[PDB]
Amino acid sequence: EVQLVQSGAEVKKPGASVKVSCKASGYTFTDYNMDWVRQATGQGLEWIGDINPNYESTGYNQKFKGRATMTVDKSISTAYMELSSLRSEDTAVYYCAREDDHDAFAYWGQGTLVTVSSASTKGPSVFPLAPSSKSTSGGTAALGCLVKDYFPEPVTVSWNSGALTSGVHTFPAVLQSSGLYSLSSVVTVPSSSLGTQTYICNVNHKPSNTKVDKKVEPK
Amino acid sequence: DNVLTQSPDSLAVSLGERATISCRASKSVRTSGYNYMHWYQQKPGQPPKLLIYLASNLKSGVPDRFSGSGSGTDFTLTISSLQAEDAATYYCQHSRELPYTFGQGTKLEIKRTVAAPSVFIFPPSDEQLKSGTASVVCLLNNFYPREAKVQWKVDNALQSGNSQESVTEQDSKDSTYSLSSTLTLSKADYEKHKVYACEVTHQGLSSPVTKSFNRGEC
Amino acid sequence: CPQGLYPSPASVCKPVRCPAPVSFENGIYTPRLGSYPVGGNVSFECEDGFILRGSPVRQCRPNGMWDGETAVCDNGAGHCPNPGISLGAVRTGFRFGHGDKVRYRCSSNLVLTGSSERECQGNGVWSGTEPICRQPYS
Amino acid sequence: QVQLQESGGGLVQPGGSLRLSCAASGRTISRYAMSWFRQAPGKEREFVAVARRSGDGAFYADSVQGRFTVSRDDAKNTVYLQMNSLKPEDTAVYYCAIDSDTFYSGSYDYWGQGTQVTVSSEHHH
Ligand SMILES: *[C@@H]1O[C@H](CO[C@@H]2O[C@@H](C)[C@@H](O)[C@@H](O)[C@@H]2O)[C@@H](O)[C@H](O)[C@H]1NC(C)=O
Ligand SMILES: [Ca+2]
Ligand SMILES: [Cl-]
Repeated sequence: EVQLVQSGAEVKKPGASVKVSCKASGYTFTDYNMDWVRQATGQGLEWIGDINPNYESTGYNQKFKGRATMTVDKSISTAYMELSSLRSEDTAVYYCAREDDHDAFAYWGQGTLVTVSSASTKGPSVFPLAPSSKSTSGGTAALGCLVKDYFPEPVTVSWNSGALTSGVHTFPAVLQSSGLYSLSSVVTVPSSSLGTQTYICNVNHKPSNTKVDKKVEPK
Repeated sequence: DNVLTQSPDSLAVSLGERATISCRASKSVRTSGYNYMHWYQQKPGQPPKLLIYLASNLKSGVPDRFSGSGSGTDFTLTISSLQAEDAATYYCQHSRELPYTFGQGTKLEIKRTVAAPSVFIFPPSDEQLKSGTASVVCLLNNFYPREAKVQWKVDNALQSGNSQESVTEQDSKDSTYSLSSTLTLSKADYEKHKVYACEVTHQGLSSPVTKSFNRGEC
Repeated sequence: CPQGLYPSPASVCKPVRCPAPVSFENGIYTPRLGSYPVGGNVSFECEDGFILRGSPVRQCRPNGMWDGETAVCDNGAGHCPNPGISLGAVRTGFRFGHGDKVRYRCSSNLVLTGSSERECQGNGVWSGTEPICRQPYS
Repeated sequence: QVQLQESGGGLVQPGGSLRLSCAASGRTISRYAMSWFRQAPGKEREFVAVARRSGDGAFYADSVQGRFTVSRDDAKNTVYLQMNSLKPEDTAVYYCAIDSDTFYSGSYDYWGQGTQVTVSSEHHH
């Protein structure tokens, strides 16, 4: 019944600023501080600071060097976190989190991805990973799609418009030295299906508003 | 600042068995008769979820196979009977002082028997090659435990610095991992060489295995 | 509403909460919450070089008021003692020599009771009384 | 340059129990995983078990799960394989190997010469 709803994903150049919002409902907004925590992807959790809505008084982690500014708008039960002078190391998921009376974070927003990079938004190139004798074992064959050179995260990959789900492995993206992301999605199918059944990977990159369907067939 | 160190960094536990995770704070979190240490669970795609508050108190709606103990600088989280839904990363956190800080996380996975990887390889597509780049992909499917080494060879010369790899999370059905390694070359370098190979090492293999192709069918 | 709750209208019955510190100079307090439940405790600690005067542990009572005396971390280098900041209040003035003054105001929607202004008298004492921020209810 | 030596092989009946040991010299093995493999005649070498560093767990092949137990005595620079509920198909030369990779990728660079385990009724009365 308590809910914390955050604003959507952001993409920023180094030096810019970002302001994330956190709408609270289901409790008396002024009973509790609102806290902010971030998590770099794959890494641990780091507390940023808090704000008391009664006073608009704040506390911050010294490590952010005054770059973080927290505010509230009590009339709409919303807290804001502004982080300025952004660097690539500020790429992270940012959470608003609310204490209970034990000072534990009992309630969490869904998270907001902030990507900080000199790269610009770009949709992927999609290439087939064709099945062959080199991807066959027993009566099964692996095939896939290579989803290369997109920015920012995330991409979604489906197979046969979602009609194929068993045996799919979609790998985490890797960040290339170009600053663009790449990932692969693979699926294992019966070798006997490759002549009759079409296999199509559906790639959706909402940040660039790109959709790419690629038919993967044997060489 | 208080530094929280969790151990182990990761552990594999069989379903139904006890799992114990430790958290050691560099400074005591005990004041006023309470231990200000809390524990959280996190799964991919989701925020952390509070499980245990003030070291030993179960949050409402958390199953009672979870428990916490300890005082001062020493704490433990125990799952008395591990279930498949308990595979996750667990974090401790103190609320003794500012800055609030978290442990580094302990990844709890489901233990199974060892399985060596099935190794597959994919040449670059003709479409990609037109654009001036060649990606060669080596796939290790359905192996356990997670640790593996992939080495690329081009015409039997070991490569370095031109590959990247990625690993899936534990499969929900057979509790295995899969891994992709991608070798990136220029078109010109790809067309200068014949044999592309990925050599795979894993604790379930007595010797490394090599999967390779010869550019252009053979 | 019964004891320890206040009505949302003038008359749902919401729980009373005691005010958090707006700030606590040269020390900390634990747990650090936006507001405190009835029966809850807040414990104060001072940085190095400071004296903790007042009550180091205070309990939130059912009428929204803390028991004990206002905690303060006072280094002691002043003609008068550090007057502290009553929980709920803001204080302007960071000098405690003879003649220096401090003014108080209740933040949020709390009701101020006591002396809004005090002066450091010659005998090492503050003028008037200490302000106390009451909840609007009760 | 690590030297490994297995011992404990012998003739055991079906359903019986046997404990192998593998002693290391020339290096302290406490930092390294130690694995057992086996090879029956006419078959390829099969993984049996691995004892990672103390606290990092032991892992087993399907064929021996529940019946075999690997353990280590870091003070003695020795690892052990306790075998129960033995079957004729467990007959093999048993080998220990050290994983040189402290990150556990299975870089098995040093091996013992092996010890024979024969599961048979032929020499039990
Ligand atoms: C708040 O404190 C009340 C007084 O108890 C004394 O102070 C606390 C901080 C402890 O030191 C305790 O051992 C002392 O006797 C308690 O009666 C009351 O239950 C406390 N409320 C809590 C702990 O939620
Ligand atoms: Ca708090
Ligand atoms: Cl162990």
